[PDB]
Amino acid sequence: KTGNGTVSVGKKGKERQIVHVGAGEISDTSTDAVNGSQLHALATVVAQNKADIKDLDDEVGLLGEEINSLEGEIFNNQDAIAKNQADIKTLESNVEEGLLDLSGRLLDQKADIDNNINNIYELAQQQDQHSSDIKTLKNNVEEGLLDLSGRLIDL
Amino acid sequence: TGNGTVSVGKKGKERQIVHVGAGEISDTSTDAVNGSQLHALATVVAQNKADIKDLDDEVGLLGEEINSLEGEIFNNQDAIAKNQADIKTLESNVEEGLLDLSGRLLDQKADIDNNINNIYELAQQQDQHSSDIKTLKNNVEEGLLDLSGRLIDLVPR
Amino acid sequence: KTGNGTVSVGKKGKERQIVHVGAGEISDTSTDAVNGSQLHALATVVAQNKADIKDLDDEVGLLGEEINSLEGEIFNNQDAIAKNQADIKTLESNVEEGLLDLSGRLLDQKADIDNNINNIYELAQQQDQHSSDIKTLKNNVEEGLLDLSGRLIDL
Ligand SMILES: [Cl-]
Ligand SMILES: [Cl-]
Ligand SMILES: [Cl-]
Ligand SMILES: [Cl-]
Ligand SMILES: [Zn+2]
Ligand SMILES: [Zn+2]
Repeated sequence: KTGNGTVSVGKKGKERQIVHVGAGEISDTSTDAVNGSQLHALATVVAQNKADIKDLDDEVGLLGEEINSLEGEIFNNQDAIAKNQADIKTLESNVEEGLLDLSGRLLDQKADIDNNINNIYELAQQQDQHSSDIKTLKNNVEEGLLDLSGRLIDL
Repeated sequence: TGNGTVSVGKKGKERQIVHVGAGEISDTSTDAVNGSQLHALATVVAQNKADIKDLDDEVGLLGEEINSLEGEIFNNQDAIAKNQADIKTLESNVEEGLLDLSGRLLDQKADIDNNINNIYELAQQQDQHSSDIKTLKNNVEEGLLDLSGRLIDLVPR
Repeated sequence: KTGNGTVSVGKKGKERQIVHVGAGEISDTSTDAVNGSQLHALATVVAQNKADIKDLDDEVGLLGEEINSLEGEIFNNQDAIAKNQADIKTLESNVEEGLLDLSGRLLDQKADIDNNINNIYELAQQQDQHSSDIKTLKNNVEEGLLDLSGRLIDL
């Protein structure tokens, strides 16, 4: 067997195929030759591993895009929340201011209701002193007129 | 075995080529290769296959995590919309409750100010009645006194 | 060499390389020997698949971290949303309590104003009667005085 470290089936630039080769053992100790059908079988797996890596890559890109979409929506939630927070605060201000000035107009109106009840009391006093001054006057015109009348009939 | 090919057998009676030393594995190698070299590669391809299947599972779990998040985000959207709507409902209840009270409070404003025009009309009509009583009692005293003074009739000196 | 199931190019421990082997047919029926550049081409693809699987594992690991950080924004939004739910119900009750209290004040002012109307009316009726009593008393003492002197010039 030619060449003493090597068995040659041609020369550089004039290579030969080796044909009618039985398939060899495929193991970590095999020193059998390998034929093309054995490389083909392996290449079929590799192709399938490659097609599968491509499908996973497409999947992983879309997952990443969905995560970014979800992030966009979390941030719209945040804005909406801040806006509700702000509208609560302005609605807080508008409640007490409005009730504050409803309460100021209640106190002004009680002040003049209290003044009106005072005047009604005072008017009611001097209205009863009048009902007496008018009946003591009425009695003393009667007494007086008929005392004078009495000194007329004395004649 | 011409000068295109070399044959170790025939169809149906192929032969294994045995005691083959490992050949150079490079992009110009014209060496035969042996079965432990193909074995070495096939082990890597097995490992890659196994690793793709682990990776697939992780991708599957990630997808389930993402849909969990989506579900919570949707719950946040709902509650936010319920808050948004309670706030408008409260804002419209507060406008109608203040305006109804400010309306009853200004119908009182007006009816009280009419009571003050009436207390002023009573107070100075009552102040004429006081001076009418005085000038009435004065003219009574003055009119009886001058009748009594018409005793001049009966005057035994 | 030939041992009828095998062709030998060496022996155990003194195996030889076959050289100047032209590329065999790669196909599922092929009985061509394969050479080193044919296995090298395939291993190149296996290396790329291995590189791709690692990159993808790294990408999938960053998305897992991304997802985790978003979880934390979601639970913060839930805190904020809950705070807002409380503040709104707290504000609802303050608004109800505040406008109920102001309503009480307005009814007790309405009470003392229609009493003021009842009393201002009563005063006016008692006051227009005084206008009655003062004018009749006037022309009743006018009538009394002028008949006493009507009779006292009868002398
Ligand atoms: Cl959210
Ligand atoms: Cl692979
Ligand atoms: Cl909210
Ligand atoms: Cl009043
Ligand atoms: Zn990508
Ligand atoms: Zn064998």
